[PDB]
Amino acid sequence: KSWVEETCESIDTPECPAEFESPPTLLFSLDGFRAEYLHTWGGLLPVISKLKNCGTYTKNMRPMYPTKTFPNHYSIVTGLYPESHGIIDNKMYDPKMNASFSLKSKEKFNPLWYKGQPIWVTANHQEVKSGTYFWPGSDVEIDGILPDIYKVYNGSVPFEERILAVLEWLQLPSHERPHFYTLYLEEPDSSGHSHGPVSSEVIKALQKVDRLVGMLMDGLKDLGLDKCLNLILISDHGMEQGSCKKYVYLNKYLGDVNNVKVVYGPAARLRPTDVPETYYSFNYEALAKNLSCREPNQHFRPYLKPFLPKRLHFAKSDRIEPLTFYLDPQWQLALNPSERKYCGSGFHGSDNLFSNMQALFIGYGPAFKHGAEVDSFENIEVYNLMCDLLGLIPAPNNGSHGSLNHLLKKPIYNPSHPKEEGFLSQCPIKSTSNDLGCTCDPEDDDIYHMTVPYGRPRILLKQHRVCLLQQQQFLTGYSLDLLMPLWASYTFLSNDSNCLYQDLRIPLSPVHKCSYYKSNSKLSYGFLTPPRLNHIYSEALLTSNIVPMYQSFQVIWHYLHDTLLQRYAHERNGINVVSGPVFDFDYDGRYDSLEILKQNSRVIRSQEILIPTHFFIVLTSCKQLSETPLECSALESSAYILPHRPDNIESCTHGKRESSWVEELLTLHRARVTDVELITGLSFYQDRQESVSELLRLKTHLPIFS
Ligand SMILES: *[C@@H]1O[C@H](CO)[C@@H](O[C@@H]2O[C@H](CO)[C@@H](O[C@@H]3O[C@H](CO[C@H]4O[C@H](CO)[C@@H](O)[C@H](O[C@H]5O[C@H](CO)[C@@H](O)[C@H](O)[C@@H]5O)[C@@H]4O)[C@@H](O)[C@H](O[C@H]4O[C@H](CO)[C@@H](O)[C@H](O)[C@@H]4O)[C@@H]3O)[C@H](O)[C@H]2NC(C)=O)[C@H](O)[C@H]1NC(C)=O
Ligand SMILES: Cc1cn([C@H]2C[C@H](O)[C@@H](COP(=O)(O)O)O2)c(=O)[nH]c1=O
Ligand SMILES: *[C@@H]1O[C@H](CO)[C@@H](O)[C@H](O)[C@H]1NC(C)=O
Ligand SMILES: *[C@@H]1O[C@H](CO)[C@@H](O)[C@H](O)[C@H]1NC(C)=O
Ligand SMILES: [Ca+2]
Ligand SMILES: [Zn+2]
Ligand SMILES: [Zn+2]
Repeated sequence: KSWVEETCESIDTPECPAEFESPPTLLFSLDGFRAEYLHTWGGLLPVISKLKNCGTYTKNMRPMYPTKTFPNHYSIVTGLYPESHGIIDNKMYDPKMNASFSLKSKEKFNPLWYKGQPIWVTANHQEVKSGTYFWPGSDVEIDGILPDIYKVYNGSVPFEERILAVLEWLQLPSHERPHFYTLYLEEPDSSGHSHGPVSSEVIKALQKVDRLVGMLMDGLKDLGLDKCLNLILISDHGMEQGSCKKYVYLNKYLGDVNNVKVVYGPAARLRPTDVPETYYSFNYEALAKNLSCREPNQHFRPYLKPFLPKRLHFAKSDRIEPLTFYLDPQWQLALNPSERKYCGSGFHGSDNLFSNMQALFIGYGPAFKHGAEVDSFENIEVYNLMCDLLGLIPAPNNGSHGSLNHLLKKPIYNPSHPKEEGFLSQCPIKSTSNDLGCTCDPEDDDIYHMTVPYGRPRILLKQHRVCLLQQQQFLTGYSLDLLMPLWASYTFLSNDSNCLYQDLRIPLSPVHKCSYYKSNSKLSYGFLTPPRLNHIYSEALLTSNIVPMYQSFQVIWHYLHDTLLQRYAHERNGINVVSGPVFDFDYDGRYDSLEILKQNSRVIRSQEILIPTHFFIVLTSCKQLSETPLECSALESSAYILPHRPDNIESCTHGKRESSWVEELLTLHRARVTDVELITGLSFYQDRQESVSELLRLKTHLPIFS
């Protein structure tokens, strides 16, 4: 009986043959295996289905951006964001090197492109042999290291021969046998492009790939290793149906110009032709502004590199072009109809939160649980997973180590919460009492737990000076070094102008006076906690609850609290809110140091002001709608990192449909709670009853579009 014909068997303890001390780990990749494939065509894939039912499976695995083979395949083995490991796209360009990059190029084998530290290199430093077969980055030597058994990519090699090559390696002597293995197949990406996600060729391709995995499992069984191997069946991205009617050509707005170069696709980038002479000299801002809101329902959007949604993490690299494009699902962009390969073919590269861009993940073996279906996770989390499977100390990556502990039978690493680095001080009444120049028209322990019911945010900033200012409706962490609130937390239950009051607990700043704000300047102040809470709540009008905010952004901030927040309180039976300013001027996704903070402080209206680049807001509710936010058994988080812009050009307000475009901006800039943590230097939910590993799972979560 073949392996697919046998039923499920619990592998609680690894049954390994002699000469084996611990089960090896094989990384099997199927390029272009969209997550929807297994959802729909499970009955046509008997081998893959058995791996799902007897292993750890996830409906959707979120890949990196853009959704291309090389960036993702390399992000898997490095656990790094594409913006940090260097491989941004299949085709790209580095100004500092004056060189282009391509799969079919001599530059592909150039080690100056590959950053970070792939798993086989990590394994090499800790004395673990690795035998790879066609994995991106395996051909090139990184940090002067090559896998003990490697193969320069040759797509002509038959699939059946690739499996046998690895099966032959498993028989090598105990001292010369690799402990980590890789396998790569071009299907169903190839059939997906040429015929589309819904075709007879993809069904035939899925079945072809399915029998091939079955060949491996029968081969493993004949070697007596079917219960002695950790298998990770993964893919790089999904597949979307492209259309000729749904394609954008830049020439229609610019003309047949030759001063600009466009990298076509759903994730388009633009660079000037005179490069690197005008790579920075070219002002993209004018071109970006000249391309926004030209159509009634434009299916693409011009983005300066830092203005992209933070969840994408696609800015802090030289190779990423300063002008990018965000496109609607099923839409691609190009300069001229001649540059593109084809318009009505299966494509990928769209937003990584899109439904059809989702990837595959199946963990099978003695180390993985049997028939356990888990929630979605990013592929950068997989790097740490392999280190635990190979017994390696992981290189510094972007994945939250331990967040995938629920996949393993016996977890290797037990994570802990980050210690508080902030210099926590207290603010008594010390400075009374300045004139604010405002016109106004006519115990403690119980109130604390009510405002921060999951525990106060811990200050990970080193070594920032923060005071905890307690009020009757909210608790705010105030910064003494910046003289403005870092965060303000309050609980809003299901059913419950030009004036301000000086908070005598904080030192007075000239920007706290209403006299500082004129009706002509676009810059004003906003509240972190809505004053319309619970008559009218006056403590929300404290000086310590205001932040510098553009007038154009106040349109989004007020509607967010006056309309949406109240609707969410009815749907989710109350919500707990934590809000605050975000300062990331170097657009790297992490909080800025005091040094770079002082460099970006503009002076306006004769006073020095540090103005926020973004505003974060975290909404927390109960998973059970019968419970209020003060008595949750399980949490329901949703974070947002909203861009603080002087105008609303991104939204195309023109047509004036306000209730629509605001929510579309909110949904687009949704982010992981971890993303908010990374960019603000705060740590949430530390006093929460669930374990650290569970909380990591919660904070790294993002919802899938459509
Ligand atoms: C995802 O995860 C990745 C990896 O974990 C994160 O990426 C990391 O980001 C940090 C900071 O953003 C990087 O550290 C910085 O490295 C740069 C560049 O280093 C080189 O650049 C210079 C060449 O011109 C040179 O100055 C450096 O030389 C030495 O510098 C110091 C001097 O003492 C020395 O200690 C180093 O060993 C170097 O030999 C070097 O050649 C550097 O500019 C940064 O310095 C800043 O911080 C330091 C203090 O650490 C400070 O002294 C400086 O003033 C400056 O402010 C810093 O070292 C790191 O390299 C990245 N890791 C990798 C491998 O990519 C990423 O942040 C995560 N992303 C998200 C969104 O979470
Ligand atoms: C793994 C690998 C794939 N390729 C090719 C084969 C795939 O068909 C192609 C991926 O297409 P894609 O990026 O659009 O998904 O890249 C290389 O050129 N070199 C390599 O090392
Ligand atoms: C950059 O490279 C191109 C071709 O590789 C070359 O024509 C050009 O002269 C180079 N420019 C500089 C400044 O080296
Ligand atoms: C690629 O692989 C095939 C099959 O092994 C082989 O016949 C061919 O010669 C190889 N091509 C290259 C580039 O060596
Ligand atoms: Ca920063
Ligand atoms: Zn691919
Ligand atoms: Zn492809």
